Amino acid sequence: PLVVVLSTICLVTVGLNLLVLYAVRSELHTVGNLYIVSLSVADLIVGAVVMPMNILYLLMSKWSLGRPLCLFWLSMDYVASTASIFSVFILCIDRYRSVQQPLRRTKTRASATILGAWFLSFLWVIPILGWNHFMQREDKCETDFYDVTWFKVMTAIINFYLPTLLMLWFYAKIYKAVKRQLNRERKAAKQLGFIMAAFILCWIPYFIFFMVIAFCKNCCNEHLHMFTIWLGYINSTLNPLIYPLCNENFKKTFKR
Repeated sequence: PLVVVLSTICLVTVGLNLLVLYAVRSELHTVGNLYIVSLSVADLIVGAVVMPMNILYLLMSKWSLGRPLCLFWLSMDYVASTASIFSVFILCIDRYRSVQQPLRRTKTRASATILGAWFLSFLWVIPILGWNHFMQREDKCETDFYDVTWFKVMTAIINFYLPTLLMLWFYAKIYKAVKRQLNRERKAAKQLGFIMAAFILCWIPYFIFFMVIAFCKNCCNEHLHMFTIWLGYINSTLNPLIYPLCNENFKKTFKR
């Protein structure tokens, strides 16, 4: 019942993101829409590499995937999540730059910034790779730290709440700059705000959920845990679904 729904979700996500990539390569193709490629590839990663592993983990309780396989799937999960987060962050920082800095280039620095974001995302693999090797179960497919709670909550902090406040600060700065300067820019701000809202609304449930469950006595809510997992994955799917409806140009692009 659920497995077919999640498989349909995966196929829709991969297909729509592949069509987005095909549209990007076919034509756009400028300073505008410069980092939505990063969101598209992040969604490709999360869908393609996590969703099959997630449905395998979910169809029954505790199928073991293999120790290196579980490590690598967890690594892709976390690095793709943080890469998408900071990809939105650097997209917003570049929009702020494009709107304010030329008062006081973009193409050549965009590649450097995206590779830097990818590198800072992929340095997250090292904590997972080494926990007892240098920094002193098999049926389970967590292979992470549960006993230490403050490290987990600190990781949650640095991966969600600091980017959230950076998003809010940048949104306020953009709004104030637009107000003091004065329809196309209004539409761009509206689509960015809708992406931010979908992001926050449909990724906050699991984040706060395991923030509370990082330590509790009523932590036995695994069904709602997996519900929030597939909810967040749906949000990752629908970010490139909220995106196309706002822009008419790329709308006509994928109409082809």
